[PDB]
Amino acid sequence: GLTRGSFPEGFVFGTASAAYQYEGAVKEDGRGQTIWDTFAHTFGKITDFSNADVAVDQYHRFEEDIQLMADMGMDAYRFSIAWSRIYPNGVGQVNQAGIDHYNKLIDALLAKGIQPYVTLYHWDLPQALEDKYKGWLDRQIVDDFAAYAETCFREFGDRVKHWITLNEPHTVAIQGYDAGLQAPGRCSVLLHLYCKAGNSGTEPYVVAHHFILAHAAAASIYRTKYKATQNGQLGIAFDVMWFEPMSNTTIDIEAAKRAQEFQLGWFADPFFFGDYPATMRARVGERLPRFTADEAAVVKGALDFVGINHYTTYYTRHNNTNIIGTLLNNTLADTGTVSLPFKNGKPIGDRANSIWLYIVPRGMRSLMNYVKERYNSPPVYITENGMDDSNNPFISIKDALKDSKRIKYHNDYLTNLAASIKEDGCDVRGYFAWSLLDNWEWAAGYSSRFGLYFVDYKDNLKRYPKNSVQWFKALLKT
Ligand SMILES: CCCCCCCCS[C@@H]1O[C@H](CO)[C@@H](O)[C@H](O)[C@H]1O
Repeated sequence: GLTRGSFPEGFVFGTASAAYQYEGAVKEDGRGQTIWDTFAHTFGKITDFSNADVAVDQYHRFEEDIQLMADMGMDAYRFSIAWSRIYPNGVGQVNQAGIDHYNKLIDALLAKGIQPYVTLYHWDLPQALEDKYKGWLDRQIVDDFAAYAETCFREFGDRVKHWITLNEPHTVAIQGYDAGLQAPGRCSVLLHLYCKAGNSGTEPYVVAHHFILAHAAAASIYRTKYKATQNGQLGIAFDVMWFEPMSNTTIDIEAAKRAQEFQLGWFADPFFFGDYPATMRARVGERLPRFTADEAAVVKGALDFVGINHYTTYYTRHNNTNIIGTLLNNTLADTGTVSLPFKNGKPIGDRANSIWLYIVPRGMRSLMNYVKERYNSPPVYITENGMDDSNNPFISIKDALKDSKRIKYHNDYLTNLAASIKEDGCDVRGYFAWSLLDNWEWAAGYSSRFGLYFVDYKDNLKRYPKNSVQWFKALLKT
């Protein structure tokens, strides 16, 4: 089947992780509290009552884990820097122990020939910024993020050449501020009674605006002060479901395109064209912030590459409604669409463990072509792709390792990826599996197993290779 030869010369293969999901050591070496420490320690927020205080303890076990990557022949590792290990209070006194830790990790990776692809922000805002000004809701976050980013460029950018400023700003905006299902857990209480505060109709657009400005601010610093000498690149990882029309009719075809504009375009149109999608301006109206001319000029062009986190594809239909006033405004209603993995009662594909994750390999190819055509063939990295098993206490570890479904998932998505590059002309530069190890899946806690390696939570976090480890090792052989 697939080999390295199925992909362009120099194509980069890796696994991906995130600090809060992997590291543990939440109180160690000066680390500041984050909005996810607060959220994980709040009743009702995590489905299995768990937390990531220890997680899979990668803070102490990264060398063991790096050898696991090297065992497969991985080229690269995507990981995040916990902001609160560098500035425990978000701004102010740098925490030297945080710098020293990430230097050891970066050096250990490079010692093994594995390139670091580093995410600056993977959701773990210092609680001090949430406390001071409600974090992403305030324009101050722009300057504060840019300063944190600058410290990372200054400390690590002699060795780190691939930066992802933000991970999934769309997920954060919607899950954090419309549904209130992720930190800081804000929403319109009239829509979801579990929330303490928020406004599903307004806050997501404010947060998204600030994310875009925050990236632009970091990128401006990078280009002006670091890029010439360091010779690296900056991008973002966008969460992107592919959307197929629920019917092959012009109304639903327009609906699927619209749902795409509201998901990827919300962020990517500003970065390529200097403004939000016209459909968002039309439908969200005054609730959607406006860029100034000077802001547009710093935002347009601020990506060196587009990271795509892609798992699944849904059907999308047009939706007509007649909302009962401002009170019930929400992002989904604003799109004028509804998207579901079901058509005429039939699911779009087999499903992984996650209730949202449908297995639809063709959507990888369809998305790569959409990005090519809409954005004039920018460089793309698949910054996340993978699937999860359940955490099943009724089966042996040995049986837990037989992840044949995961193998078929990667095989089929990568086959479609290879085709988009070779047949379709898409400029895809690399691919990162979610994830290296089983880990703490946010509000799903330890109920979801995404790892190439199985982690025994009952035996001091012992790592065992699932069948997919051998499969990747064989794929990556030279
Ligand atoms: C891509 C569109 C799918 C929509 C919503 C689900 C978003 C996935 S969150 C994303 O993927 C991993 C696996 O879920 C997380 O654990 C990572 O930390 C995070 O980066």
